Amino acid sequence: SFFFLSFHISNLQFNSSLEDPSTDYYQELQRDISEMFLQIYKQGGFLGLSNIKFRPG
Amino acid sequence: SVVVQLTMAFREGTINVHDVETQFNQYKTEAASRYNLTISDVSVSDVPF
Repeated sequence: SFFFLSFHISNLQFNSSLEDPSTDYYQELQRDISEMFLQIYKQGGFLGLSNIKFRPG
Repeated sequence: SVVVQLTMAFREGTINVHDVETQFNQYKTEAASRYNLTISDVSVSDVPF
């Protein structure tokens, strides 16, 4: 099955870098959050997650 | 704050939206200690694709 998930990271500022998928900071945050998800769901059932969308909150 | 939105894929089976959300919310304390991410406002839904 597929599941959409939205959450807030309350201790990071949204900034112009996170508006631009090509920046080092955007790519680093997307990578690190993706890694985190693989750790949360460290089972054979979890295949992966999509590209991440960042929005100002 | 930074809002994060994504979709997850699980192999067909018994895993449901409650399973997914509970596992994520239970990880909040580890997200803070391990990733220094303070996670809130968790919203999970079934989607067709």
